[PDB]
Amino acid sequence: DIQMTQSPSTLSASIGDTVRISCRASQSITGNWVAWYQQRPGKAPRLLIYRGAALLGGVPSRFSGSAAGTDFTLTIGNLQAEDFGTFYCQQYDTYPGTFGQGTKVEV
Amino acid sequence: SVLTQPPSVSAAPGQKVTISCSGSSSNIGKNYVSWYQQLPGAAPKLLIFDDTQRPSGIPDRFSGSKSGTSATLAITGLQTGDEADYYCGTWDSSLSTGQLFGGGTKLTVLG
Amino acid sequence: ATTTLFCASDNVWATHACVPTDPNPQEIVLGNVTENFNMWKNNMVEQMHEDIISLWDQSLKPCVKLTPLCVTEKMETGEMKNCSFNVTTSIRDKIKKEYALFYKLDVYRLINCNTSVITQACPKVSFEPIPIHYCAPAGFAILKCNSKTFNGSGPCTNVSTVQCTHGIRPVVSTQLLLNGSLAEEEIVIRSENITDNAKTIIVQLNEAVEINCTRPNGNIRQAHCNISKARWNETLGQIVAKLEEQFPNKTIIFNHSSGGDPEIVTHSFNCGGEFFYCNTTPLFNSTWNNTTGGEQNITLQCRIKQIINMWQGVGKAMYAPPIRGQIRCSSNITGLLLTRDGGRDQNGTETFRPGGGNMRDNWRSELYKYKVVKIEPLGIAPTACK
Amino acid sequence: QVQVVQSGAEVRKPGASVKVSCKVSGFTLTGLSIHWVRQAPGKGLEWMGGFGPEENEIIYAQKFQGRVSMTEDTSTNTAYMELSSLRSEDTAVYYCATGGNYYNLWTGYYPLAYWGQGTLVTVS
Amino acid sequence: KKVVLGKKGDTVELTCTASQKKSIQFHWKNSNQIKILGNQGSFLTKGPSKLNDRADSRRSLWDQGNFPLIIKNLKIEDSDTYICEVEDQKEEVQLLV
Amino acid sequence: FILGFLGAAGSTMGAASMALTVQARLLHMLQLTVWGIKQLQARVLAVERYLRDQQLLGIWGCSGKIICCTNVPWNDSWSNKTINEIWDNMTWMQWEKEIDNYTQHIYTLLEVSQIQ
Amino acid sequence: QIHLVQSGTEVKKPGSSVTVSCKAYGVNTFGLYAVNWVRQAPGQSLEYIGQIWRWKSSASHHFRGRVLISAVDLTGSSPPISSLEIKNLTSDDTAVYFCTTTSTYDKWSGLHHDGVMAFSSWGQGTLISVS
Ligand SMILES: *[C@@H]1O[C@H](CO)[C@@H](O[C@@H]2O[C@H](CO)[C@@H](O[C@@H]3O[C@H](CO[C@H]4O[C@H](CO[C@H]5O[C@H](CO)[C@@H](O)[C@H](O)[C@@H]5O)[C@@H](O)[C@H](O[C@H]5O[C@H](CO)[C@@H](O)[C@H](O)[C@@H]5O)[C@@H]4O)[C@@H](O)[C@H](O[C@H]4O[C@H](CO)[C@@H](O)[C@H](O)[C@@H]4O[C@H]4O[C@H](CO)[C@@H](O)[C@H](O)[C@@H]4O[C@H]4O[C@H](CO)[C@@H](O)[C@H](O)[C@@H]4O)[C@@H]3O)[C@H](O)[C@H]2NC(C)=O)[C@H](O)[C@H]1NC(C)=O
Ligand SMILES: *[C@@H]1O[C@H](CO)[C@@H](O[C@@H]2O[C@H](CO)[C@@H](O[C@@H]3O[C@H](CO)[C@@H](O)[C@H](O[C@H]4O[C@H](CO)[C@@H](O)[C@H](O)[C@@H]4O[C@H]4O[C@H](CO)[C@@H](O)[C@H](O)[C@@H]4O)[C@@H]3O)[C@H](O)[C@H]2NC(C)=O)[C@H](O)[C@H]1NC(C)=O
Ligand SMILES: *[C@@H]1O[C@H](CO)[C@@H](O[C@@H]2O[C@H](CO)[C@@H](O[C@@H]3O[C@H](CO[C@H]4O[C@H](CO)[C@@H](O)[C@H](O)[C@@H]4O)[C@@H](O)[C@H](O[C@H]4O[C@H](CO)[C@@H](O)[C@H](O)[C@@H]4O)[C@@H]3O)[C@H](O)[C@H]2NC(C)=O)[C@H](O)[C@H]1NC(C)=O
Ligand SMILES: *[C@@H]1O[C@H](CO)[C@@H](O[C@@H]2O[C@H](CO)[C@@H](O[C@@H]3O[C@H](CO)[C@@H](O)[C@H](O)[C@@H]3O)[C@H](O)[C@H]2NC(C)=O)[C@H](O)[C@H]1NC(C)=O
Ligand SMILES: *[C@@H]1O[C@H](CO)[C@@H](O[C@@H]2O[C@H](CO)[C@@H](O)[C@H](O)[C@H]2NC(C)=O)[C@H](O)[C@H]1NC(C)=O
Ligand SMILES: *[C@@H]1O[C@H](CO)[C@@H](O[C@@H]2O[C@H](CO)[C@@H](O)[C@H](O)[C@H]2NC(C)=O)[C@H](O)[C@H]1NC(C)=O
Ligand SMILES: *[C@@H]1O[C@H](CO)[C@@H](O[C@@H]2O[C@H](CO)[C@@H](O)[C@H](O)[C@H]2NC(C)=O)[C@H](O)[C@H]1NC(C)=O
Ligand SMILES: *[C@@H]1O[C@H](CO)[C@@H](O[C@@H]2O[C@H](CO)[C@@H](O)[C@H](O)[C@H]2NC(C)=O)[C@H](O)[C@H]1NC(C)=O
Ligand SMILES: *[C@@H]1O[C@H](CO)[C@@H](O[C@@H]2O[C@H](CO)[C@@H](O)[C@H](O)[C@H]2NC(C)=O)[C@H](O)[C@H]1NC(C)=O
Ligand SMILES: *[C@@H]1O[C@H](CO)[C@@H](O)[C@H](O)[C@H]1NC(C)=O
Ligand SMILES: *[C@@H]1O[C@H](CO)[C@@H](O)[C@H](O)[C@H]1NC(C)=O
Ligand SMILES: *[C@@H]1O[C@H](CO)[C@@H](O)[C@H](O)[C@H]1NC(C)=O
Ligand SMILES: *[C@@H]1O[C@H](CO)[C@@H](O)[C@H](O)[C@H]1NC(C)=O
Ligand SMILES: *[C@@H]1O[C@H](CO)[C@@H](O)[C@H](O)[C@H]1NC(C)=O
Ligand SMILES: *[C@@H]1O[C@H](CO)[C@@H](O)[C@H](O)[C@H]1NC(C)=O
Ligand SMILES: *[C@@H]1O[C@H](CO)[C@@H](O)[C@H](O)[C@H]1NC(C)=O
Ligand SMILES: *[C@@H]1O[C@H](CO)[C@@H](O)[C@H](O)[C@H]1NC(C)=O
Ligand SMILES: *[C@@H]1O[C@H](CO)[C@@H](O)[C@H](O)[C@H]1NC(C)=O
Repeated sequence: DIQMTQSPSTLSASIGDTVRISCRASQSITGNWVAWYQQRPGKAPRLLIYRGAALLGGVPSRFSGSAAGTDFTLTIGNLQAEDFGTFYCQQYDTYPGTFGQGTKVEV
Repeated sequence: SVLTQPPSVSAAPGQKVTISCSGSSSNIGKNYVSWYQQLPGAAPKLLIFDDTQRPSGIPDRFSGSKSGTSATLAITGLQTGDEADYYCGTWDSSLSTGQLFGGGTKLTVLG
Repeated sequence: ATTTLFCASDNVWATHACVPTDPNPQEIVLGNVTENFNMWKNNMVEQMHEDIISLWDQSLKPCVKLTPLCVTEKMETGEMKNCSFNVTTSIRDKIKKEYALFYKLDVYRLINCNTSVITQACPKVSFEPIPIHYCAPAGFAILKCNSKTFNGSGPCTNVSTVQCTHGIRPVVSTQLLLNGSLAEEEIVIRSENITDNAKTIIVQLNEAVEINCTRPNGNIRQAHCNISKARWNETLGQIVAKLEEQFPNKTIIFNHSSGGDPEIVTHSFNCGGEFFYCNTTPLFNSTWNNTTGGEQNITLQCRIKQIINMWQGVGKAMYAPPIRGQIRCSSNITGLLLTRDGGRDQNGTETFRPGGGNMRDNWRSELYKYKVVKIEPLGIAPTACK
Repeated sequence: QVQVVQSGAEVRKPGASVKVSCKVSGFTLTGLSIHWVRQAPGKGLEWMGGFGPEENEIIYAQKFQGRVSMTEDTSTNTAYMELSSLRSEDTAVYYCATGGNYYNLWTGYYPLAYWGQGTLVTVS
Repeated sequence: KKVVLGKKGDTVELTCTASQKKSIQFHWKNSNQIKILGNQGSFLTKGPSKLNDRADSRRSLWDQGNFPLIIKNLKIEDSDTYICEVEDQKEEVQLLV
Repeated sequence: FILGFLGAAGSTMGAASMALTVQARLLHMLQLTVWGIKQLQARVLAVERYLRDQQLLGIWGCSGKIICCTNVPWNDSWSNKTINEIWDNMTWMQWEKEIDNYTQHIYTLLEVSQIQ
Repeated sequence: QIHLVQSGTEVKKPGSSVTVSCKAYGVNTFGLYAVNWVRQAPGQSLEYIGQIWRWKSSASHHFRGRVLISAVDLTGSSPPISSLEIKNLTSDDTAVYFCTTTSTYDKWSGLHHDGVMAFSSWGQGTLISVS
């Protein structure tokens, strides 16, 4: 496949942080075939962001991201009390892709 | 198709009196009831339409209502001014074909 | 992208609005493409619906049009919001302050409605639905499936490309489809959503069943249809055969339209300037385990009514006084607009009453394959180059 | 304000016809807005004809099967009720009754806001 | 998620709302998935139910997006939840005695 | 004559170029004036759309040419792929699914190199 | 809206088979929608399993032959239901299973790249353990 690596694997953050999470790729993903997922403990790991720079309608307007060839940046803006989620980054370039490792945020 | 209403209506003039129009579900238990006023000899007019709405001449002197399968009309206390005939009138939605009118109301006062 | 798409094939509307024919055939067969087709989310439907609105208020003008006029008489007193705003009671100008403070609508926000009545002319205008080849504008394409078991949704592999559509005729008909195009291989059953029992199941036939309404006498406004029995038994048999080999797995029961406004209870169609409302009870009786009503010459008593409910908008309309002579209205029964009343646990059976009344649904059967697509001929490739 | 004025008094024979006119002044005529109601002296009102939720018939109330005809001329703003074959209790009072300009769209149950004066047809 | 009470026999009102101002196709249902009404373009059906005659909808509000429902001759046999579907608004209104 | 721009869709890109070469080498009453002018209106509209895209190519120095060699080098993040997969493993659908934000940026850079 | 709901939560003996059922409310059909399958070890990262893109059932290539998928279109009283056939129950297939849906409708969405997809909505998962 094409190996992904989420970093940093664990951080902690106060309420109202701009948490910037990188997700490295072994190859260079041109076309930005990466997605960002959120999973809270016990529930369904819903999708946050498809194609790197496109926000889903059901996700609020506080999440974003960008591309750096082999790196991909997820950005929380104005971290609220409900978005304390273990994050994931899918590469969906080649068949089949794999996900990240996690970022279990605390305070 | 029948619209049973009491013919003889006699009471003291001035004490808010009521009469009903009784029918069936295809006649009155489905739709609006229109109270018509006919002077004894003159051409008729209407009193109350859609059970709450009134034309410019009447409005505040009477009160009409729809209670299940029977209507209700009441005078708010006049004397000998609207002592006349009244007729409940509605359309029949069954193929008992059309618009119907009440039998007879003889509203008179004590005098 | 979705655009305005013009008309037509071969003295009021089509002279002013439409173009002449094209020397068909004009098709381009594509190879290893798989274009995703959905019929129930098309935007050729609304353009065509408004286009037939543009037809029948210029070709068959009613003498009087009685339309709603629901307005928010003087004053814009409702304002942004709140409560304690009056208006109405005695005539239309007495007081009646209302209490709210969030709003929800009076007579959400308020509207006092009205009835605009309009009188239009009335020449005794003839009518005939001409075929309308809907031709795509410059720099656009109309994609088209070819498989005969096409369920509307799903992907089609044999995708062709036309420049302009096939023969389409403006036939408004509740309760039944008239003068439609049939299927090549076999009958098809659809929905927008099966198990939802509220979307108009369209059935499109492969046997060109015919229908004959005529006006004989001794009465002025009496007419009747005749349909061939033992064509109708075969048609209902293969319809219930399809519905039992796919979706149930239950017992069948047919019935008539169970009430409402009477343009759905009767098979309604316009023909020659006459609005036939024909009774459609004896057609629907095929209570059939899968294994007294005039059994050969089945007669549909049919009234001519001329104070009609508009399908065009909401409201009624009155036309010219009726005709004196006799009118032939031979047509093709091509489909069915059926609904369900799914249930109920003891049954076991399913009551399968018909529906209809939408006229956009009667275009989704003739806007059957088609999808509007926009070409873009510009591409960028990294070659050597020299 | 609309005024409705009926025809004059008209004396006929048993088996004749009657054409009651109805002048309307105050709005423009539709083709539905006028019902026709008979009253006999000695009993209540009775609906001769008018329109409702069946979508052509100015409906004839189950005793007018071959002798009545009701046609409404919208250009002259005048209605014209006709009744032939006058019988023993066709000696009554006619009324050209009319609903006003209020929420009409549906025309099944709308009542009769405006009225004539009452014409008298006697059978001698 | 509303609860409305009418005693017996009288009229009662239920509302869907729609913010499109077109009189689009919509439907009312009971709790056990039997229809009561249905728009078909700009017409009116009724539901093959125990409420064929007594169910009613005022029509002129449909252009405004106001989708009403008037039920008449209420009694004990109407105490169940009625549900809009217009586009997705699967509401739940309830009637009681 | 713009109908057959898409007959080689689904196939790969070099076969589509050969198909482009092949398909380009291969091609008294009021009723008279009513059914006559709409043909001319469709002809003039097709001619003006074709000429519109002709000057749209002409601003890049590509007027008339189906295949023209422009002068803008890469960014290496614009589909760093070997030429064999470029011309034999991917159709047009994958690639105009892949680089749209990049094709806006290529539009800008081709204009900037076209003026100088 | 999509309110994708699976069946109940089980526990298994080794060396057997199981069909996991995922019901799909709010779905037109599996022609415009594709069903992808994910698993999750209790304490690891998520793991792809399979696809029903355009009715072509296939698991992945590191995981062939054991677990293969079927799918049922909406029929009469049934919503569309995707079912998952798992053979040869080992000790470390103990996991929470997930079914997903995606929109196949337009080509130019970006949620799909020739059957390699981002996952639009999500079920609730079923845990399978080993006694
Ligand atoms: C409008 O029209 C379009 C087109 O006209 C419609 O599209 C059609 O829709 C129908 C839906 O009814 C589709 O049928 C289903 O197809 C899927 C896909 O099947 C593919 O994958 C299977 C995988 O098999 C694996 O193993 C085999 C070896 O065993 C291996 O060879 C294979 O590679 C793979 O590894 C294949 O079996 C299958 O092959 C089929 O196609 C061949 C042609 O290519 C043909 O020659 C074969 O004979 C075979 O038929 C294909 O590659 C199927 O999964 C599905 O099958 C289920 O449903 C049918 C009927 O419902 C039933 O008979 C089957 O047994 C199976 O049912 C199981 O799954 C159900 C899921 O709901 C489950 O509920 C059942 O209980 C049952 O489960 C039992 O068995 C499983 C193991 O299978 C076990 O785990 C359980 O515990 C239990 O014991 C249907 O066949 C059409 O394919 C599709 N056509 C097209 C062109 O798209 C569209 O739907 C229409 N729309 C509307 C609204 O009407
Ligand atoms: C489905 O498609 C079929 C096929 O097109 C449609 O069937 C056609 O229906 C139309 C109208 O129903 C019909 O046209 C009539 O044909 C008659 C016989 O050929 C003509 O005699 C008739 O002309 C008369 O009517 C016109 C309108 O009033 C007049 O302008 C004309 O001068 C004629 O009027 C004289 O005759 C009548 C006869 O009673 C008399 O009352 C008048 O006073 C006057 O003396 C029409 O041209 C087509 O012929 C039908 N086509 C076929 C092949 O049968 C069908 O209608 C479609 N279904 C739907 C629902 O639209
Ligand atoms: C085609 O037509 C079918 C007809 O059935 C539609 O199916 C309905 O779809 C809706 C939503 O799409 C379903 O509503 C949802 O049901 C979920 C499952 O609960 C049902 O099942 C359990 C167990 O089987 C029952 O105990 C329960 O009573 C339900 O019957 C619920 O989980 C959902 O609730 C969640 O969302 C709502 C908001 O909608 C929240 O308020 C809740 O708190 C909760 O978070 C939801 O209610 C409905 O159940 C389906 N019908 C049937 C009969 O099952 C398709 O949607 C339709 N598709 C299209 C494309 O038109
Ligand atoms: C076809 O539709 C008609 C209505 O258009 C259905 O008729 C109605 O059927 C119901 C159920 O049988 C009747 O309700 C109840 O019937 C029982 C029968 O024992 C009776 O005891 C009750 O008093 C009550 O009437 C309803 O009356 C009846 N209405 C009419 C006008 O006939 C008919 O059932 C449908 N066809 C099929 C096969 O279901
Ligand atoms: C380039 O930027 C565009 C923004 O126009 C991105 O493409 C679209 O992003 C929007 C989000 O606002 C989505 O709704 C659209 O679906 C996207 N377009 C398509 C065709 O899918 C795009 O993601 C960016 N590309 C990068 C950063 O590589
Ligand atoms: C795909 O569709 C085309 C039509 O667009 C089919 O071509 C027709 O085939 C029949 C019989 O084979 C001929 O009678 C027609 O003249 C053909 N029409 C055209 C325009 O070529 C084609 O057969 C279909 N192919 C498949 C595999 O379904
Ligand atoms: C269409 O014809 C049928 C056949 O009579 C009518 O349906 C009912 O039929 C039964 C006999 O099974 C009669 O007892 C009823 O009187 C008929 N009418 C009703 C209202 O139940 C049906 O009414 C006719 N429809 C129209 C619009 O005329
Ligand atoms: C249905 O009824 C019509 C009218 O009775 C039948 O049509 C007749 O067919 C005979 C056959 O020789 C002709 O002679 C008549 O002139 C036809 N009359 C009309 C008005 O068309 C028709 O055949 C009947 N259908 C069936 C199946 O018997
Ligand atoms: C617009 O609507 C208003 C309010 O309904 C109409 O004013 C009158 O409203 C009262 C309410 O009881 C009716 O009784 C009157 O009949 C209505 N007017 C008349 C003259 O009939 C107002 O007339 C409407 N304007 C129209 C119809 O154009
Ligand atoms: C489609 O692909 C098949 C094999 O994959 C090939 O034989 C055929 O020529 C192709 N057709 C086109 C139009 O590319
Ligand atoms: C309907 O009329 C056509 C015209 O002649 C005839 O061919 C057909 O057999 C008729 N159908 C029936 C059922 O009478
Ligand atoms: C239809 O024909 C079959 C014979 O194939 C017969 O058994 C059945 O009773 C017929 N049904 C009707 C409704 O005529
Ligand atoms: C199909 O329907 C029949 C009758 O409704 C029923 O007996 C049978 O079990 C059904 N088949 C399945 C697989 O449910
Ligand atoms: C079936 O419908 C026909 C009308 O075509 C009617 O004459 C017959 O009595 C019905 N049969 C039953 C069993 O209801
Ligand atoms: C259909 O056949 C079954 C027996 O297989 C029987 O129980 C049922 O009553 C039959 N249907 C009808 C409507 O009689
Ligand atoms: C329709 O069928 C009836 C019954 O046979 C017949 O009397 C009538 O003439 C037919 N009408 C036509 C136009 O075929
Ligand atoms: C009705 O269908 C038959 C079946 O071939 C056809 O010959 C006839 O022309 C059709 N009638 C029309 C299109 O008016
Ligand atoms: C991708 O780009 C890097 C540097 O930009 C280059 O070294 C590498 O060879 C490229 N990949 C291929 C397959 O040429």
